[PDB]
Amino acid sequence: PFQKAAALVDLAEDGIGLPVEILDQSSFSARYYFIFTRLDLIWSLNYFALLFLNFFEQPLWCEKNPKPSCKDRDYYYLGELPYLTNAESIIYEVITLAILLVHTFFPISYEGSRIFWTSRLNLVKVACVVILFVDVLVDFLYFRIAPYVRVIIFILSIRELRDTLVLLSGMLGTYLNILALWMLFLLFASWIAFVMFEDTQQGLTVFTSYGATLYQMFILFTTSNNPDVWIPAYKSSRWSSVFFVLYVLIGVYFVTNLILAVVYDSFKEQLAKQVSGMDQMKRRMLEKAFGLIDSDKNGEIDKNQCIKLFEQLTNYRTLPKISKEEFGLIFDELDDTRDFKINKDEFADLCQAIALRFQKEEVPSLQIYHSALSQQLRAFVRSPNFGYAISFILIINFIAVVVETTLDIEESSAQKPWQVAEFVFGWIYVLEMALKIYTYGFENYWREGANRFDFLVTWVIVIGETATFITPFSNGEWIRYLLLARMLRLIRLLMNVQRYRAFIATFITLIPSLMPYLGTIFCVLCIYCSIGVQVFGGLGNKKLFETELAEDDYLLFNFNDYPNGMVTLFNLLVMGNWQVWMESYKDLTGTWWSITYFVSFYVITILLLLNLVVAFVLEAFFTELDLEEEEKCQGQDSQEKRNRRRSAG
Amino acid sequence: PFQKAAALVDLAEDGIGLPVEILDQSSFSARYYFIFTRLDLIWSLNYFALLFLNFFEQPLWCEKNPKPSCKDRDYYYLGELPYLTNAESIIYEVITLAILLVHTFFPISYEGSRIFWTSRLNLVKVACVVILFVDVLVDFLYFRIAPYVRVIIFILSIRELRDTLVLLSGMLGTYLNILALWMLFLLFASWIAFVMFEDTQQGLTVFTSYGATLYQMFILFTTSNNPDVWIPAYKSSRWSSVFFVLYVLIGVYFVTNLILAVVYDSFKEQLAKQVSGMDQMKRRMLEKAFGLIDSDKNGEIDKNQCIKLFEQLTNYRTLPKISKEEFGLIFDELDDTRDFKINKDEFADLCQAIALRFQKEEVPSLQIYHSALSQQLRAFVRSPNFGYAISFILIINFIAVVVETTLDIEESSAQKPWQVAEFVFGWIYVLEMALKIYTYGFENYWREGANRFDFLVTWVIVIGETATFITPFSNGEWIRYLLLARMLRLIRLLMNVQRYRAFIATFITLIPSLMPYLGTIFCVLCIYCSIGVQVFGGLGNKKLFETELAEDDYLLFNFNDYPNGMVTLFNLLVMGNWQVWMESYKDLTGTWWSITYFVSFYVITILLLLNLVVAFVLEAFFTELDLEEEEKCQGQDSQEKRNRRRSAG
Ligand SMILES: COc1ccc([C@H]2N[C@H](C(=O)O)Cc3c2[nH]c2ccccc32)cc1CN1CCN(c2ccccc2F)CC1
Ligand SMILES: COc1ccc([C@H]2N[C@H](C(=O)O)Cc3c2[nH]c2ccccc32)cc1CN1CCN(c2ccccc2F)CC1
Ligand SMILES: CCCCCCCCCCCCCCCC(=O)O
Ligand SMILES: CCCCCCCCCCCCCCCC(=O)O
Ligand SMILES: [Ca+2]
Ligand SMILES: [Ca+2]
Ligand SMILES: [Ca+2]
Ligand SMILES: [Ca+2]
Ligand SMILES: [Ca+2]
Ligand SMILES: [Ca+2]
Ligand SMILES: [Ca+2]
Ligand SMILES: [Ca+2]
Ligand SMILES: [Ca+2]
Ligand SMILES: [Ca+2]
Ligand SMILES: [Ca+2]
Ligand SMILES: [Ca+2]
Ligand SMILES: [Ca+2]
Ligand SMILES: [Ca+2]
Repeated sequence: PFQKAAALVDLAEDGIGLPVEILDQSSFSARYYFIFTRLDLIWSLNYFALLFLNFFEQPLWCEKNPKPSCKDRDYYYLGELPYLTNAESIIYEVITLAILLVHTFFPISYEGSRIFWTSRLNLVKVACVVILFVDVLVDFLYFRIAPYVRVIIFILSIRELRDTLVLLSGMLGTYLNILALWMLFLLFASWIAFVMFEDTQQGLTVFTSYGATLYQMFILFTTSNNPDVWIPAYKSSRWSSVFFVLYVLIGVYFVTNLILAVVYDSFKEQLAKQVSGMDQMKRRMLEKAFGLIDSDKNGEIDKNQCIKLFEQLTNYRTLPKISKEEFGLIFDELDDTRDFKINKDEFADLCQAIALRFQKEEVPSLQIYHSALSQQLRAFVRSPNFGYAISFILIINFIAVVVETTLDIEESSAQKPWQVAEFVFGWIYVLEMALKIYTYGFENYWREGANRFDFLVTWVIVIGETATFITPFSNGEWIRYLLLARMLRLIRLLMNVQRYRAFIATFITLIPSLMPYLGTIFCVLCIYCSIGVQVFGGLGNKKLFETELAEDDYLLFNFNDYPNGMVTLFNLLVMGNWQVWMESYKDLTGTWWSITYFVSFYVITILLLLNLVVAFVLEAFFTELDLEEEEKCQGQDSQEKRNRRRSAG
Repeated sequence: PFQKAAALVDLAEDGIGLPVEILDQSSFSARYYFIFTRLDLIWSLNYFALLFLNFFEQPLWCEKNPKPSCKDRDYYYLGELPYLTNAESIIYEVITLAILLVHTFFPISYEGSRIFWTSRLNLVKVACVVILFVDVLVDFLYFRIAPYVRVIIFILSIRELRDTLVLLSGMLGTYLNILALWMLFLLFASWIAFVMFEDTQQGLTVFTSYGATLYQMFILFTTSNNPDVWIPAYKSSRWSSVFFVLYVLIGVYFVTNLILAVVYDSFKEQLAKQVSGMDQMKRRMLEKAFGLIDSDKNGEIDKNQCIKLFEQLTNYRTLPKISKEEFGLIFDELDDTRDFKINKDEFADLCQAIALRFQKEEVPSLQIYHSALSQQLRAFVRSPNFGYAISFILIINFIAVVVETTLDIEESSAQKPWQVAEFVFGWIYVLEMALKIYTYGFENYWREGANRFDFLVTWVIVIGETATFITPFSNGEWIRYLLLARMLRLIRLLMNVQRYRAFIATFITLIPSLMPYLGTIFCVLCIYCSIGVQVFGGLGNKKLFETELAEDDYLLFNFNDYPNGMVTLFNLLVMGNWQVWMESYKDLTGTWWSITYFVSFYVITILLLLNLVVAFVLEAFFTELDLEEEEKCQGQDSQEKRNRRRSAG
């Protein structure tokens, strides 16, 4: 099943779909080289599952500080998740590690042996593998850097995280220098403030002076402690504030902003680099296909040679036109010349143009079946009235749900009937899922993102129903009222309003695209939390806990547990009342060096990654602006002054 | 002193300097129409003083709540500034109002009577004047909206604030709609969270439910109360956090960012509008001058006609070249044609080109004096070695100062000698001021910004010396160690490092340019504070003060006084622990409507003006990037494909 022309057409569709591989030749459908990656996909879904669960091993992982004394699994030094036993832990560690290993050495399948070993990615991946396994054996017989290779093996296990990392690296160098200037602002400012308030009342806050005045000026840099840090000085003199305002201003509006400007520039650049490299890589496939078609090597393809290529592209991928004797006729009209030679570089541009205009990916097959009985249903499902029907069923679902919930707030028993109706609503959706997938096929249905999401939500509902009914309100209310979110697609309605089209459109294109960078910033938290659990086992818990933190101890109710540490790290990441974690923990250890963690976290994530995501969101929104602006034709683009099309048919 | 050609040349220099006036003709230097605005400048400096002091009347203004009972000018309901008496207040109110009035009706001088009255600006300005005066009389005989016209009269008293306001207005419309979408996010989110936690423990925080759950979700939108707001829920269930993270995320990284994106777009647009209009206005002057030169009206200027114009431009404004018989020769070389006709539109482009290249503003005169004795000094001052000498004197000043201060921190009496030396240092600077101004002239010296700043700082030092010595350490230490800032120009040194050139250059171009927008956001605070003093006279002060605020009462140590209210408003503007002011004051009045102030302040300044200043800083930095990039030639720009210069001489 490997037509000669056919190899080429499909490959064109790979260029447009943009799939990535780098194998220079497959000897005679798949052929020897393709079949490996070809069967890698099925393993790729399960692989997905394996890296997610493998990765979640760390939260359910049992803590290291509990293994010694004293009170075992008490609420003292508080925790909240299931934890895990090493007997129950190791079976899973070994399953994840074995399956993982299969996955890591599967590439040699489609790669040269010495090629797989020589590649830096495979050597590093396999290295983390080796560390993981050695530590799993050691663990079996009887634990410090075992999780780190969990998150590190995970970060490069998925490409989209990987290339995001790479994007960071390029802007990292410049980021460091700008950090140097920032640090000179902090040093100098701390100095002048401290010297200003040495013989004054704020000697108590400046008691440690520059070592501490630098600390306080640093937190004031965040504004997290704005009124509180200089309140003794302000009490001493109303004019003292004139400094801090002056200091806060410059710190926040002048410095902290153009920092972001730096990150915006570096990021924008690196993204240009990344998409351009992406373009060379896609063109690699395109030129590959063409080169296959061009047997003679002259660098051009005959009319008779390219006609077939259009035939299998038109039939196989996209709906363009119908070949004819008049085929030849069209060739005569364009130039009234008779060579019929299209270049290697020209053919690619042709195919991309076919992608934007002629392209529109036809269904794959799906049967050994008859079209009649289903055939009724199919045309009726694709009808617009059908979509109207689902719209109205979700509107009627919204009113239904509002009523059920409001009945819970009212507490009347009348909430029960409507709630059962909500379950019936759920069924409609499963039907919609089953019919829709039956009507378009699984591959098309999965092509659109909203349908993938819908599918998965629906299935959360179904498993919720089996569990809920086999298992026997709060048992059901909580589980099913949330999934009202499947009514969320109704928001695309607002795009019809001209004002809100850029906001909702940018938000919807933003929900997936922001995901690589959000995951990037999330792993950072995983590593940081592995660090935290190791370094802060306690909390002097009994005198030092109450002295360290009051209101904050209400906040410092966490960081002795990995989930605890994840949510606490979130609190730091949003930067709300963050310093209480920094100062309190500082005196739980007693050494200022502890604070480095927190100043290491700030710079890496608050001054780098979050600023980055700002740049990403603004850049995406602006792209949207230019797109909608382009749809109403303007900013006319040709090759320099004008294009040499020479008139149409 | 009004040469016919000369009127035109100088006007060209107005185009390049960009001064603004709109008078269509001055009948036969100044002439009838120019002389008015011409003598407006001297009055413009004093006017400056008058709007600043007039404006500062509000802080020194005596409060309205103290006028009734009870305890008069106690520390109870605390205050800290001088306040003012109505006998001492009214003399100044009337002086400011009279001088101001002279200023407001001075334009008819250069304007048509019905023209001045018809202009919207003059009618509004004069209207605020009339309100001010009426209230000053009423005040004399014996107070609510009198200050508002102080800040409003001030905002349009200076152009740069005015056009910034105008810039805001254009983006204001769109800003409102985006605010609508934001408000639907707040409403919907508050709903779903509240329904989620109605039958749960966080019923106490959700006790008032949507009225209050909307409030809490709103503050969580700011992250100002992140850990604290949902701590009871998190205590009830660790999984509760899964909501807030999900909520916080979307609120901060998705929504709050693209809000800024909106402000960035609207602002960038409005700035394009403003600078383009600026360009039409400048070209108005250019075309005016040319039209004057072109007596025949054909629309072009003869060689003999334009030669004179170049002669008085070269002599009067900038150093270009020397006219010759070969003058004619150059004309023959360009085109080997003999018409010598340059168009109205062409002449303008010519003049702008002369600005960038040939232009370089020669000293104005300054004498009835002899050049000999000063003439030594002058060439020596302009020498580069002289600047090196000041550089080294400021370096030696930095070490000197570090030593004095460190002696204060050490507390040794040895701090005294060095400190006296610092005073001698100050004198060097006054010399540098006096010599420099003598060597370049006051107008050139004032042309460069660093020299204006230096001048003023130096003078703070001199008045400090007269006051300090006539008046008799802390008396001197505080007053003179600060002015070490005149050593701050040493930072331009870092621009020599390639990395830091964009940061320091963007920061230095940013210090003045950010000033219009900072002033804009500052007046907002003046109005808001006039509102605050009126609406919050008390603080039930005695039970309600201690109940309302603890730590916060340490923060709610203010807002009963105008200066107090200004610094407190600053604390809100930086958004650090802001909600304590909102909630506490809310129960000092007891009505939720109070909170509107604080939600009115947030949206107007935190979601609009500050986001704006972000846009401004990033945009400025990017402009810098493109400028330095342009200096190393790239991105070659011509009129479309190529320019028709036709070769040089
Ligand atoms: C490296 O050790 C120094 C060099 C200079 C200073 C400043 N102290 C001087 C003083 O006592 O007055 C004035 C001055 C300083 N820095 C300046 C820069 C320019 C001009 C004046 C100064 C402080 C230090 C000590 N610092 C260095 C940084 N430290 C530190 C660094 C990383 C993590 C945690 C930390 F605590 C804390 C202690
Ligand atoms: C105008 O009065 C309303 C309309 C709708 C609601 C929400 N309450 C509903 C409920 O009780 O469950 C659900 C729901 C709401 N809003 C929605 C939007 C879409 C879908 C569901 C909802 C609340 C209110 C009352 N709100 C309106 C706004 N209020 C307010 C406005 C400005 C300043 C100060 C304020 F306190 C506070 C009280
Ligand atoms: C580079 C200049 C920065 C300084 C900014 C000026 C701030 C004004 C300082 C006034 C504080 C007076 C302190 C007196 C304390 C007291 O009276 O006990
Ligand atoms: C649109 C979906 C939003 C919902 C996000 C999911 C958050 C998980 C909710 C779990 C909270 C469980 C509350 C139980 C309280 C208790 O046990 O007393
Ligand atoms: Ca295939
Ligand atoms: Ca283990
Ligand atoms: Ca001391
Ligand atoms: Ca002192
Ligand atoms: Ca060929
Ligand atoms: Ca033709
Ligand atoms: Ca917490
Ligand atoms: Ca003049
Ligand atoms: Ca008054
Ligand atoms: Ca209730
Ligand atoms: Ca319930
Ligand atoms: Ca003429
Ligand atoms: Ca020539
Ligand atoms: Ca305060």
